[PDB]
Amino acid sequence: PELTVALILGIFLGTFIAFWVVYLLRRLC
Amino acid sequence: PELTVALILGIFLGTFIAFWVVYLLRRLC
Ligand SMILES: CCCCCCCC/C=C/CCCCCCCC(=O)OC[C@@H](O)CO
Repeated sequence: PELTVALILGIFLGTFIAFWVVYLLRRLC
Repeated sequence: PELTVALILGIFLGTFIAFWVVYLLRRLC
């Protein structure tokens, strides 16, 4: 199903972006 | 369009799961 793979890809991206943002906070700020 | 919403929904859901993983790994480890 296309709606499920779209959600799973978002969940993976959302989890990565959250850790990526904190990484930017520790290194840039 | 429904795929974009499902993607964005997963992204914001992923940001919650990231802090949920840190919570469980603090308890587990
Ligand atoms: C087409 C239907 C698709 C259904 C998909 C359902 C996915 C359900 C998602 C489950 C993940 C729930 C994550 C829930 C995360 C809640 C926030 C949390 O745990 O914060 C931790 C802090 O309080 C620690 O101090």
